[PDB]
Amino acid sequence: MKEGIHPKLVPARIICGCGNVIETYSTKPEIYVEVCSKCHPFYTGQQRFVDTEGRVERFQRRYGDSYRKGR
Amino acid sequence: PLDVALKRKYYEEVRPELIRRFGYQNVWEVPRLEKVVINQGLGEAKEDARILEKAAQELALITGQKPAVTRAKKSISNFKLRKGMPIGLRVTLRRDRMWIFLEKLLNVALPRIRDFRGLNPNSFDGRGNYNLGLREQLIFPEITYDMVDALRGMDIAVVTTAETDEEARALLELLGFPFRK
Amino acid sequence: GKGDRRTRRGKIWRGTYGKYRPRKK
Amino acid sequence: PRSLKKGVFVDDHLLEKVLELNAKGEKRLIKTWSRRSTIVPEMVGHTIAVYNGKQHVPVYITENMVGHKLGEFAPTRTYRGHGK
Amino acid sequence: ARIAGVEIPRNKRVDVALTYIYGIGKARAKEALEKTGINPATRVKDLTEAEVVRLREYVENTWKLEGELRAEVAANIKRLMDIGCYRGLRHRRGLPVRGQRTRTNARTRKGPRKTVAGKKK
RNA sequence: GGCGACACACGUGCUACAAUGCCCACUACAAAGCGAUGCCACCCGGCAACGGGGAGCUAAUCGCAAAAAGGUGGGCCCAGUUCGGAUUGGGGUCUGCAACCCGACCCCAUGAAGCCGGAAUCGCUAGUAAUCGCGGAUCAGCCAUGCCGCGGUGAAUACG
RNA sequence: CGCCUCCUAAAAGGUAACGGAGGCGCCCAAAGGUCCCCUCAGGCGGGACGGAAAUCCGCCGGAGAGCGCAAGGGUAGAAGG
Ligand SMILES: [Mg+2]
Ligand SMILES: [Mg+2]
Ligand SMILES: [Mg+2]
Ligand SMILES: [Mg+2]
Ligand SMILES: [Mg+2]
Ligand SMILES: [Mg+2]
Ligand SMILES: [Mg+2]
Ligand SMILES: [Mg+2]
Ligand SMILES: [Mg+2]
Repeated sequence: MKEGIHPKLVPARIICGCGNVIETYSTKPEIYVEVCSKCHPFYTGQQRFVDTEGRVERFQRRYGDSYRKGR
Repeated sequence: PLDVALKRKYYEEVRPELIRRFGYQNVWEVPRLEKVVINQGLGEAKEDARILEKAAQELALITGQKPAVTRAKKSISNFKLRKGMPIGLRVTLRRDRMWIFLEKLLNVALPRIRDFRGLNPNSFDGRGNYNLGLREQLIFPEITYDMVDALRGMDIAVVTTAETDEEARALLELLGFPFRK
Repeated sequence: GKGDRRTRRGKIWRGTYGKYRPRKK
Repeated sequence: PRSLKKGVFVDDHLLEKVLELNAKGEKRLIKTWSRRSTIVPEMVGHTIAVYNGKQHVPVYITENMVGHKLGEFAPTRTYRGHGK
Repeated sequence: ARIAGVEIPRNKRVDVALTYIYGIGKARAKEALEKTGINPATRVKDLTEAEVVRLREYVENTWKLEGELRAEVAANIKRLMDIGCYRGLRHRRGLPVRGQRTRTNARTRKGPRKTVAGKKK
């Protein structure tokens, strides 16, 4: 490249609950961000915290236990 | 030169699985990416030239490379312009720099998208180049949010040496890009 | 306020009781 | 709301006309004056001519309307705009 | 540290800060912090990272948040659409759904005031 | 089924636009009324509306019932911000063949417009104005913010 | 009423009519000299605010772009950027 207003791009580190991406090679080393996808959380791995659906289990099957009108 | 895990992930897992899939005889017709490009279409920067001073370095913080501005090609009076009027700026990233930008892209930049339920998979040009654009820029970890005052996204380009998009869809899945199946 | 169904001042203006104004002083 | 102390489907006049249309075949549209009634779950895929005040409107019971009653699917008031 | 998506509250008193999140009210923010046992009187700027990730492990898993909660509610309106219910056509017309006499003042859901001819002038 | 329809216009009211203010905990002090084909003391379950048991009361001896403003202490730092509560989703409790058009509430989220009101216009001369709650009538229940009453704190001003 | 361009103009040139149809009385210290580099308009897909084209990819595109201004000749193996 060329000497001037150009970042040196030093090897860095990023911390989260997901883990420490050791390499990551970016400017402003030892940065803090909220999450890291594709490690363990963030749906690619099929988490489904709430499994939101209310058309069958309380609207079609097991219906006599309570009333209706949606999910 | 600089040891990159994404190119290590390429050369160890992604590279040999594709030879098994399509039966590439030689080591070269296998899909390979070189020269990814980022375009920031600042159409709202037609009036101001000081706002680009506060946007070129902020795109440079996530790439590690200074971007170049692009001038207006012609003139259309429905938009405020002239033959000059620096509107957008575009930077291209290559070997050892394009790899590290993608590593921060798939894992740290991409999850910040609210309600992200996969990428649009039929966004291929037909040759093998998967384009996509983003509307927010603070998704990158280099932005601390306490230095941003203007909200502006970007259009990162894409590249491959694949003749068809069917060859690139696999490499775009084995490297880790989340799609809508 | 007096019309806010989730406060002491709103329950007394309405006349109903609940979590934000129990039947116990 | 009944608040679960008592069960749903208060009217006993139209269930006598629909509880055998499941065992016996011959799917037939039936007219009614029971707007106050609740919808029936075991009779999806049929039609009912619910009275709105002057004309019995036919309504296809689909898989989504197993929750609401019969009067919401029978408007007693029409508007069609007021720009005329 | 961002807790609920990206747009989160920060700077001065966690107890009423969390309320700014759609899907998080005054009661469930009091129902979710004592179970984490965090002092409601602390300012959000000075916290240890252990509880800000422990709080980012307890509210976004127990229930839906701003983005995904809007997706169900907007589709709940669409689910109550294309069936012909009174609740469905009342939204498509953009008028209030629970009674609320539309002859007089109902400008909250209808919108701004419009003016028509208005006879006898 | 409609009298409650709504692209509109007007009158009467209610709650607000906040810091001589809002929220939370504790602590006081009234008058007038009503209630054994009812008011419900007191426990138990539910975050709650309420439900199950169940004592007393033809009632200046029982119940509605808690009065609120006020007082003590803490939080908020004046930002459409725990001001403000509309609108909408879900879940529910009672009354009642029976609550979608047409109820009343309870809970969890919404938490919008409004930051002091153009031209005009109203009420009041001493415990009134302002502000704060309570009861009754009809009524199974109720859209009652209405109406009829009751008390608490308590101004200013009137040359003419 | 003078000048430029096309036609009439009959294949060198030239050629008239109150014949057909347009422009000019300027502009530029960069729009000039030299050296170096670069290739257009369009069409098709793809891509946040982006619409018939604001900036960007990837093919196709030897001239229809452009060459300050009318028109003609000419031009990318550039006089264009
Ligand atoms: Mg919120
Ligand atoms: Mg007039
Ligand atoms: Mg009437
Ligand atoms: Mg006595
Ligand atoms: Mg007098
Ligand atoms: Mg000639
Ligand atoms: Mg000749
Ligand atoms: Mg000749
Ligand atoms: Mg396009």
